[PDB]
Amino acid sequence: GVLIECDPAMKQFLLYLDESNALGKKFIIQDIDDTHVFVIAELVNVLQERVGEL
Amino acid sequence: VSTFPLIAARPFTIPYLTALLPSEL
Amino acid sequence: GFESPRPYKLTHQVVCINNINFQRKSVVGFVELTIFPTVANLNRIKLNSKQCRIYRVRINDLEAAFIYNDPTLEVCHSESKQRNLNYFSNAYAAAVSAVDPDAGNGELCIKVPSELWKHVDELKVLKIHINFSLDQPKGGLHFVVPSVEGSMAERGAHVFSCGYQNSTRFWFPCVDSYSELCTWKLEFTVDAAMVAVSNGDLVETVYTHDMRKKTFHYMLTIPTAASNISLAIGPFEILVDPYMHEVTHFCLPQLLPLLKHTTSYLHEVFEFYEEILTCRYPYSCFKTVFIDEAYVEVAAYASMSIFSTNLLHSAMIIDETPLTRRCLAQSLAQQFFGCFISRMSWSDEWVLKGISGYIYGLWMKKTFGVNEYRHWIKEELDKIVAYELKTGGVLLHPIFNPASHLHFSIKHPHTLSWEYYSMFQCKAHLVMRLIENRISMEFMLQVFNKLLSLASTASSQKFQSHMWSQMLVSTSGFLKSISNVSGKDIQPLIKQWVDQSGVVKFYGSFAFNRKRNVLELEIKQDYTSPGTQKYVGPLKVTVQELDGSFNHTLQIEENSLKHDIPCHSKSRRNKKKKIPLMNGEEVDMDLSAMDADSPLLWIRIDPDMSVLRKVEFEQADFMWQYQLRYERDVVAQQESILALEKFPTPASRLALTDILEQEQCFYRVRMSACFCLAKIANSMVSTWTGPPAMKSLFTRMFCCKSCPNIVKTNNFMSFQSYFLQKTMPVAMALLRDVHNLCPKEVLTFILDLIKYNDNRKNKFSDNYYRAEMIDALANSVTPAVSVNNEVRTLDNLNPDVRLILEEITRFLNMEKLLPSYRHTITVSCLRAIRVLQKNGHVPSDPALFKSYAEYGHFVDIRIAALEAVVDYTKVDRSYEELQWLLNMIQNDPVPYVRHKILNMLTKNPPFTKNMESPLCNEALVDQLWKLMNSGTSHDWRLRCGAVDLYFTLFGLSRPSCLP
Amino acid sequence: PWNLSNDEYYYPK
Repeated sequence: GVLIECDPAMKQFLLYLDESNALGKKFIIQDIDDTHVFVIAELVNVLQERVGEL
Repeated sequence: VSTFPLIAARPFTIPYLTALLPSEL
Repeated sequence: GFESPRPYKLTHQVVCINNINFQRKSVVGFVELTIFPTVANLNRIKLNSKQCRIYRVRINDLEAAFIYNDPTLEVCHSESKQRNLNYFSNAYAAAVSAVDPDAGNGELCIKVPSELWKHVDELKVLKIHINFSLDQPKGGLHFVVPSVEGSMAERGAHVFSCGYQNSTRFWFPCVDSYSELCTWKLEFTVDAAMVAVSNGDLVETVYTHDMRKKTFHYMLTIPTAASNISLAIGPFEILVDPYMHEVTHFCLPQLLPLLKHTTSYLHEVFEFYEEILTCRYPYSCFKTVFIDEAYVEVAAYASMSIFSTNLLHSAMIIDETPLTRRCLAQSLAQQFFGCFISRMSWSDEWVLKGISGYIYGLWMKKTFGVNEYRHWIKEELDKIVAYELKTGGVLLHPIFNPASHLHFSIKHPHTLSWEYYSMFQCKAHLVMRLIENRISMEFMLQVFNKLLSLASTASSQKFQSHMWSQMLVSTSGFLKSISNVSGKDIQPLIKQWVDQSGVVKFYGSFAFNRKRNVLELEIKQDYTSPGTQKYVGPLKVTVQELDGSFNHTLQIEENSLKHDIPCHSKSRRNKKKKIPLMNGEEVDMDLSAMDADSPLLWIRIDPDMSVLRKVEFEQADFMWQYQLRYERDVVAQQESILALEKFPTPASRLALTDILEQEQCFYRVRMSACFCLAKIANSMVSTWTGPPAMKSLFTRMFCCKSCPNIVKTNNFMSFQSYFLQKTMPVAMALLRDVHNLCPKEVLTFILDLIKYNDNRKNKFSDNYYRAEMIDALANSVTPAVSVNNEVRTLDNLNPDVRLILEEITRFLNMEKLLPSYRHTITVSCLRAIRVLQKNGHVPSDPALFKSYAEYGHFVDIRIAALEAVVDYTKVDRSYEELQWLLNMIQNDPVPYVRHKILNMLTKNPPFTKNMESPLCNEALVDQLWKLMNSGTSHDWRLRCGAVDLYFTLFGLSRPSCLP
Repeated sequence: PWNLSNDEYYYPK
């Protein structure tokens, strides 16, 4: 997978997109703990657009 | 004979009577 | 449809026995058969007879000529130099087939006189009057004559018919097949102080003109075979059952209170077997005879059962009540389905053995609970998968060799090995449980009721077998009755588990796909092992996830490997809610050990044991701990205990300790958790924190609150903490320190359990608990550190072993003055002395066990001492002890002891075929070949045991250690 | 000598 280090209060932000996006089967493939998540490789550049509202 | 003496095994003519029967009843 | 292999049909048989001489061990009598020839030109009539001296034979009061020859007396010639076992097995199968009444053959060939040929061509009756004499029988009738003086009733001398299957040829001439049904008239002229018990109902008992002897007349109007006819003559104490009044119980003298207490349960067994089936008990009486030096522990004949007296216990004896209870129950099950409904061939024996074992398992389910039923079914299934993976497989219903992977022929019951016979009955009742799984239990009981109802409409006709063959079941008739009552046929299940002779092996491993929320199982079979076969049917799997327990059916075709099943939510980890179980209840689980991404808590492949299988599933250790704690199935708790021995983590120690502390767990799971906790504790030394395992738990459960090292006085009225209390030090003694020696904290604890034992207050005996204490003392013995092979004397004894030796000396000597119930402490102390001799503590001398293996001792002491002598002659390579054991096989009075010596010398052999030993002479090969050929010619169970011993020692080919 | 299978806790009905 793709190791992504984040904030514990921000981990659930990517989980809400998993239950909303209907592109693939499941966005998050393995949730290690509160500061480490995994992902099919393709949405880091798309997430940069959501920084303006975050 | 002084240390650990065993009473020798004697055969019974009818062994079920001394095996199966209760003695305190 | 049944067509006879015999050219005649036997209608009636009179068996008259006079002059039973107990001093000379001799009977005289006659036999009068009433045959109807079915083919004209009958000429010779072939009957079965062993050991009887035939004096004269008269056919229709005309003197006839007979010729007798028994090919099974010496199977191969004495001057043949063959020494391989396949030659003997083929010759023994041919010899048994040459005396087989299931073919047309027989041992006594009587020639019909010439003037009766016009009486035999137009098919009219023939009455054959043989009179015979048993001079000193080596088989069939066993004479137990004690050597106390007095009259034969005052010393306790008795006779009983022993043997298995068709062994009635050993005491009168008959047609000794299960398919020749006839009515019977049985007269026995015995002493006036004795009683003669046999099959049928006693019509009268007349005195002789001197009033010193009396004749018992029995009549059997239900047509039985000759193989179901028995006899017990002795000075028996008669007891009529106070609940059922056609049932009489006979015991040996001075054992009437034990008989009263022991046979007081049997009316409930009668009521069970008559309410699950809807037929009443078919015979007009029932007789239970308890005897000494029995052949088997329980034998069942027509309207009669012969048990050994060693089943008789009093009211204060526990740990023997369930065993005697289930012996009575399986004798009654065989009364229904081995003696009333009989066998059509030697094939279709699996039907009768399966119905007997299956209804006895239904009795065990109702009596001892569903959990004891599941534990029994699992132990039988483990037994058969161990035996079938060990050697070939058991083939129910062969077709006539069909099974050539094993060293004997399966065409006849008297060529089977005894372990094969035991596993045959075991597999038959498990396959009947499988047929109940496919076709529901009420339809199964309707099948059995239809068979019994056909037999009981058949049993009242007088036509000579026009209708008496509806009392004989076959495989095709059983499958046709199943198809009649249900509309489903079981021919794939019959083809897989009966006709094919193998069990299946499952290797499973899972992986949870988090993305698609599925569970990918991976089940592969090992089908290239010698005992295995390939399963292609459906397979149930039970997955416990956080949302509950869900069952899934998997189709496991030949090319299948990955099975994707769907998984449910994990919303019972979001809120704390209770997780619902396999039953309707729900519990609080500690979900800290579970993975965060997977909802599934445990997986069980084939939970209901619906195939004959051995599962090897690869779960994670927390899944095994959850399955041990929160499962509502005892076989899954047992398999999780068995799989937790590979994970010695402290969470598994906490799981087994929580199982041990928990009443409302089944007690046989806690008794297994003791030994599992001992093994785990031995594996995590140099990590264990506090006291030794189970000690604090023993002092918390079974000792005083004010004194921790003083045990509470014995009150054994709970029967589950009694079993747990007597099994916990036995497992606690398997604790070992870093130095591989048992700790002196556990040995001192066991010795304080022995010293502070007070049993003056409970209503139950203490013999099994004290015997288990001796077993716990024997478990603590580690091998001694002998230096330069120093002779083991009294001064250089271990300081630990001197206390153990003092205790077992005190226990054995106190048993010599105040004996136990079945000398359980003698057996435990002999076993412990053999444990001390196996390590370098006591000198390796077999003279003590050779003195306890004499004839006059109790049979449990005898078999424990002979087990010690067999272990000694394996370890010390003793020639003279092996000659002692072989001599005791040849001439011992009790044949059960001879069979047990051959059995123990097969299980623990002095050498195998791979070993070079000093005991591999041509002399030993010649002795064992003479023991197979001659010598064991009178028992049919000693000869199969000698064949098993020759196979274990020298193999299927020519003995290698030979010119 | 008795039931000894804790059946009401494993199979509650």
